Amino acid sequence: SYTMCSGKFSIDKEMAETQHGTTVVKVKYEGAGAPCKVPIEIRDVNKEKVVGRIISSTPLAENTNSVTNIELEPPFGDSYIVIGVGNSALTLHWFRK
Amino acid sequence: SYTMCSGKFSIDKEMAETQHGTTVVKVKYEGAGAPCKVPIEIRDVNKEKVVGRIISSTPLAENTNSVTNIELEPPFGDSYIVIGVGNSALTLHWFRK
Repeated sequence: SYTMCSGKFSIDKEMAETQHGTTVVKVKYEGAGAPCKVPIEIRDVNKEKVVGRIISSTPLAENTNSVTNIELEPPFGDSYIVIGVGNSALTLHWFRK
Repeated sequence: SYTMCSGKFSIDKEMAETQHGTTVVKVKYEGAGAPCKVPIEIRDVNKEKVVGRIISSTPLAENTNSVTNIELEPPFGDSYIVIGVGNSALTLHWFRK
């Protein structure tokens, strides 16, 4: 249906907590082959994948220069959010008490 | 850790059944940014993501042109293995009697 985006993402709005438990971040897609899927991995303190943690519906870069809203529910402890692929990828961090 | 590849993959040796209950494939990475983790998704007949079926510990492409070996446990029935990102990602069908 869609494959995962090859290209670069930049941060459009800095990650912030919502009124509910949640975290939101906005990214802008700079690459090609859109529409395509935003690659998102959430990892724990060890290097491990955490599933089921993504609130936003199946998240997509519609176009080059489109903007995607990603809402997550980070797990307890330290977590890292990896957006995109390659050297270009953005690696984010969150702490939940 | 390493990020997922961004580059193109080709098929070094097509997927084949094992003596045990698995298949194996070799893919060659023609992209840059290695070392990088081979992006692998296993999907079902409904094209839905199926989890827990990658046998090999997280497959890597060490270098450009490096060849790789992936051992997977395909679901019974029709399944689809998507390797890589973007327009250039390989899509593979397997059928398990």
